[PDB]
Amino acid sequence: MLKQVEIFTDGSCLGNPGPGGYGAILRYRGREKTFSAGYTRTTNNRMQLMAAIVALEALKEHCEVILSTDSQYVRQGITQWIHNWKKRGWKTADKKPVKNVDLWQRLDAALGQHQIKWEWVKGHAGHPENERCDELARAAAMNPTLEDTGYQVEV
Repeated sequence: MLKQVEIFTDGSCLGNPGPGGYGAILRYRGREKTFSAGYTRTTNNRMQLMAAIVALEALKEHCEVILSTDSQYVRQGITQWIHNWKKRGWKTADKKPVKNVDLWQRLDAALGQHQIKWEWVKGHAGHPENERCDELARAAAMNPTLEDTGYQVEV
């Protein structure tokens, strides 16, 4: 029984936009939960936020989490942008809504409930679970069944 909740995530997309999917591994309580779903029209960035959202949202109490991902988009969001965006009412310098604001807000709310330690791995030097996430993400992208409702070529 691990003392820290462990989460691994990855997202894939075949176009911009294109069919895509995500893979997330969660080690909580005594289980290993695997989440994966494919969406008909989406982006790689949206899938990599979705992966994180789905796993965090599975936790029903406040926890100590270690989240591992090679996603540069999540990393940049987390370490360079989120703080600025909150201060600015989730707007860009030109006063428009941030792209993927729907997912960033959704993720932020899930993050707000836990104590998080981020582990930014390099693509070629992940753990076995990061590789399995990639495989899941790719597999779901080829068999899309959901609609990515917050997607817009727009804002």
